[PDB]
Amino acid sequence: VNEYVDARDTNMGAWFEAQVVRVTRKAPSRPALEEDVIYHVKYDDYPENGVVQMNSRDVRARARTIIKWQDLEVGQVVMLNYNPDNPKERGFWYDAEISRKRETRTARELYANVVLGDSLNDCRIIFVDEVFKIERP
Amino acid sequence: IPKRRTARKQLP
Repeated sequence: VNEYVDARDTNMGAWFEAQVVRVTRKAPSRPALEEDVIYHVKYDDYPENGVVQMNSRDVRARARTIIKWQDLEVGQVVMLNYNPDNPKERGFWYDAEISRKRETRTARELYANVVLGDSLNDCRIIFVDEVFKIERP
Repeated sequence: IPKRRTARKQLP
């Protein structure tokens, strides 16, 4: 019945849970711009940052579907958790492309190219059971 | 959807 979205902070490149407050019309600032729509979003866990003005590219339906480990393939673009400054700890949700997958009786390792804005190639993903499917169209 | 587990953003 709702109406739930993810908002991408433009400087970290990560996606955060958010809600849409207003939709306004951005009149072109220059002739080489078209009249586009602005989405006014607020972050669910950061209401101190007030409202942010974003475009449709940085707002999308909220991630709901987890891709099981057995169903992860090399080359898929997914939303996973990663911490660039502490790769062994919990981090933020970035879009990434799975680059390497390995499984043994003991270990389950996954490497992906993490998009942050720049790109990070072959990041060792810790949370291989919390890989989300990106919702489209 | 159930809330995701995410770290907290830090200041400079």
